[PDB]
Amino acid sequence: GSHMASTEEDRFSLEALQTIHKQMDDDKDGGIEVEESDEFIREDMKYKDATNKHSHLHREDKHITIEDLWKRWKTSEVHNWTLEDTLQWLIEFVELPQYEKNFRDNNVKGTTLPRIAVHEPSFMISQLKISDRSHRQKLQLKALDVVLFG
Ligand SMILES: [Ca+2]
Repeated sequence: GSHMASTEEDRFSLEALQTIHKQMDDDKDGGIEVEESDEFIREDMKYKDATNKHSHLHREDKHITIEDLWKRWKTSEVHNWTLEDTLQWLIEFVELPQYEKNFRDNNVKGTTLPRIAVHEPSFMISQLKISDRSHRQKLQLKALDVVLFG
């Protein structure tokens, strides 16, 4: 295809970011318009945050470009989280201490957070005994959360 997934890392990271960017910047015009962003926040993020998500990030920096997400999260703690950070955030904000050991030990460190996949296969799923609903939903929405909130 024209769009060609080069490496699995970009498939996870670039495509995750491309997908969320497309969901907010529908036109991917290179600027997530705060009003565009609002629509994706209104449900997917709504499970946690609705107006504050944009008020914190898009407080000024509204129009976020596809590349901007990359640098944004690159310069955000989410991507810098190690195995201890990731898991502490998991039980603290996810409340799933029954799988923290699996993730941590299988070696999860700020990885599956920007490497979850909404439509494609995720990363955490391989690193958990079962690619079950609770696992995917917990991390998909919470990773979506930490990525898009930063
Ligand atoms: Ca747009």
